[PDB]
Amino acid sequence: LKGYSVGGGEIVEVQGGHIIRATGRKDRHSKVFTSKGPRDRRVRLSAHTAIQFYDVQDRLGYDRPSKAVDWLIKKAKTAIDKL
Amino acid sequence: KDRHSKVFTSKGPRDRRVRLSAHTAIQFYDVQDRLGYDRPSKAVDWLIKKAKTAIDKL
DNA sequence: ATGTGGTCCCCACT
DNA sequence: TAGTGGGGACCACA
Repeated sequence: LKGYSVGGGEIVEVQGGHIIRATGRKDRHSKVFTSKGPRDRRVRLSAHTAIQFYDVQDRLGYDRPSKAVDWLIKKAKTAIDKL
Repeated sequence: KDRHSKVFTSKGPRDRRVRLSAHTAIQFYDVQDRLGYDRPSKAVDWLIKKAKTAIDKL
């Protein structure tokens, strides 16, 4: 809700949430703010999970995995809305 | 040298990491945190399970 | 002995 | 030249 930074990168309001600008120049990726604080946008999937996830991505025909995550979240909307 | 395993896919071996766009990450972590999971991988497990009906129509 | 999660740099591209 | 996706390496650990 309020704050320029956690105390930390500059906090920037976006649609539905907030991003955090990189704190340096060797790596300029933005992070995101979440209920548990700043988080990296990159995640490591376990082998079992990765295999299933890329099967979904490949069957969708999507080049970028993030778009397949978008699709999954849409298709799960019913279950998400119940927590 | 790194010792992380890759996984077999229809397009060849693939690294197990995914970079999420900012908007996707914000929505994804909302799901993960509302589920109470410490590891993101467990959240996409759950998304795949709950999207099964749609996945089977692919 | 060979993996793990998570992240730090870095390269090419915009 | 500011932010991107994704490769390779590294820390700490088992």
